Amino acid sequence: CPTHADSLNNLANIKREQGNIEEAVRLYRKALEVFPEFAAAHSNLASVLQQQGKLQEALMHYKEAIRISPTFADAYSNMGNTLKEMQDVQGALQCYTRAIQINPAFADAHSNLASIHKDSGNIPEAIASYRTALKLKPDFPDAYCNLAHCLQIVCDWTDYDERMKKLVSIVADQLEKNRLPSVHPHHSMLYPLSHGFRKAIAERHGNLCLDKINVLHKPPYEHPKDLKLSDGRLRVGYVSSDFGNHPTSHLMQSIPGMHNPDKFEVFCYALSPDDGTNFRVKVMAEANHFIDLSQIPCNGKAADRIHQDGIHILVNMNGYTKGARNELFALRPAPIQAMWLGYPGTSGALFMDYIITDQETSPAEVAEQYSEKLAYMPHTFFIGDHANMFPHLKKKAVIDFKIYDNRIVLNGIDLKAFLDSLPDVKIVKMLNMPVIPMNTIAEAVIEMINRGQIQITINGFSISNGLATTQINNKAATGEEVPRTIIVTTRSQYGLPEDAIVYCNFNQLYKIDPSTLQMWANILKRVPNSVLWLLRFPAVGEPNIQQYAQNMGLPQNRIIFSPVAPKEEHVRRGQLADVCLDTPLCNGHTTGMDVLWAGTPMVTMPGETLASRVAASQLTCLGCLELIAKNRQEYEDIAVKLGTDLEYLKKVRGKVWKQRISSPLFNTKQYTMELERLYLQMWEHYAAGNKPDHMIK
Amino acid sequence: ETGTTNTATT
Ligand SMILES: COc1ccccc1[C@@H](NS(=O)(=O)c1cc2ccc(=O)[nH]c2cc1Cl)C(=O)N(CC(=O)O)Cc1cccs1
Repeated sequence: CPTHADSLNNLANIKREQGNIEEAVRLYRKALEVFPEFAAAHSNLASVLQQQGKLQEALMHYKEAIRISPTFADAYSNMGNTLKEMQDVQGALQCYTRAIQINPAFADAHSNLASIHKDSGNIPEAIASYRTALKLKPDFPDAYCNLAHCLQIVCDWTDYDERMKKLVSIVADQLEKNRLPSVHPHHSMLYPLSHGFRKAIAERHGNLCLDKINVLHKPPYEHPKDLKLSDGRLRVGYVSSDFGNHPTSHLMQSIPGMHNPDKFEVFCYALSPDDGTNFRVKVMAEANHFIDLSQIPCNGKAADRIHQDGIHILVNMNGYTKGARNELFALRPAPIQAMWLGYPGTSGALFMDYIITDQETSPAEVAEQYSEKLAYMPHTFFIGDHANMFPHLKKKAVIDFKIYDNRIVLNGIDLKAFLDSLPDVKIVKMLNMPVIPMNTIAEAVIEMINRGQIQITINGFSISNGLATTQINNKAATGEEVPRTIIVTTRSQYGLPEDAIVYCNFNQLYKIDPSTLQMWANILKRVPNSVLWLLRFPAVGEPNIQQYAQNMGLPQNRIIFSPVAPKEEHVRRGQLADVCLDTPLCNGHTTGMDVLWAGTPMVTMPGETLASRVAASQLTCLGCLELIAKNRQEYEDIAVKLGTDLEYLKKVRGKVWKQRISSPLFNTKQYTMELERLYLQMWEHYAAGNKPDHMIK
Repeated sequence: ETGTTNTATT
């Protein structure tokens, strides 16, 4: 009876909108009892089966639906979503393209197709397909919010205010109707949403994990209440899909091996397979135990292994980023679960007990922004492995080509030995900076850069062109190895002016907004002999930024763009800039560590979100309170002063140059000891039985 | 990983 099965199929659609997925599944199947050949019920059922993570069972029904109706457009589109979640992008494209073939005005299919182009880096095509979907279905929250992020990625500030209005309007309506918001938690930091809306957005994405774990019907775990089974050692589990060539490893790859084995037994749970890099190699060897959970796709079994290792503190290092398997935390295999480092924001979820932060990043007055309890680190929660990865940048030398410290720079492990082979090396006391005069040796190095040569030899020492590290040693270029040659870095390599202030920002473009660019324009107008240095990410955003800078009165030559470089070249070429202008909307957390390691001052204006306060937290730990702006006017004044008071710039540059070593910012050994003290506070608190409480102290 | 939209057929 297709008529009764139709009633059940419509009722299931209604229950499906209300979030009652279990009942929707029960109603779709009942419709399939009344009407076995119901192609619509097969497809709708497969959709909710996909929501519950039962992807293989969903595909089976999608194909059953398409066997019944070979021209079922909705089935191909929905099946495409299941294949994309399965990482089969070619299969998803073929499904999406087949659906749009059957129904040229299939708004959902165009939006889904646009998602592939977005994830592929084909932003212009994603924009085109999202606009097509909105042209066919102007009321399309998914297509609008993802289109809004595409425009954010390319810095297209076209009708920005109105676009923000509609975004906030869409989230408020979705939060009011208990629907999953179309704005991603990671992206919410970029839009003028209330802190309540941001946490609510997170809270509902954290609840999605339950839909995938409730069908597992697993009982709660029994957690250890003492350290007797682990010989008095606290068992700490680090879960991350980024144990490899990923920024997170570039920050904390030394921490596992630096844990005190007398008090701690470190477990590293990879959610990703081995990518063959030394980062992965290092963590697998220095951790007491390395568990590749990518081999255990089922969260139930994977959660069992975590609990069966006796973990006391489980650390979430992904949040809502790619590769995250938060379902493992929704099952609570560990008595204490904490967010740390990986994700700049609240989980908004129940299972996460703590979030590891600091007083500067997350002052107590904004406790309402987070679902977790605040667990303060002593200075800053952030950390980087720069001291271990890029030691050749601990010292530098320059070439007096006329004394600048960022026009022609020499770095190397054997730098002093090479300088000791030269008879005319001068020193400028600040650690003091050695200067090479414009002699025969100096002309030889300059000749290499202009001629584009890869490297030369002087007094037996190899002198490498900074632009050609990959051709010399690819391991050195990715930061896997330390470059064994003396590297030359010149402003001339990147078209930077030799006699002008260079304000830089190597952050991704989506972190810039119209207000931020306006600040930078005000700074450039006030410092005439200066230019802005930006990263081509994505390259199609370069023309967008220029046009707006052009509207604000800045010629196109005042904004210099460089391509994305290898890790080592990115961190090393930061030495060429005078100042770093941080992005207030969302701070460059890893980028700030790279810039600070190069001895480049960074100006920042901490906002209210966690992502907007990391830069201020790093400088507070570094000991440079004069680079933290309380409002936009102070942000510009601080930047203009560094570009026009060259004596003040020299003082502030030497301050960062010294304190990057003397302050705890890059001291991973100290950071690990402080993190261990914090871990024990959490366990001592758990030993008493107290519920997770704030560790602000 | 951009999200997608499922279609409910009526
Ligand atoms: C959140 O970051 C992610 C997230 C997932 C995957 C990878 C990255 C990211 N890793 S990173 O931070 O260690 C880095 C930054 C820069 C910046 C300027 C430059 O010239 N070279 C760089 C090289 C590096 Cl390895 C990355 O490789 N890229 C480059 C790419 O994907 O083509 C993206 C960027 C991150 C920050 C600024 S650009």
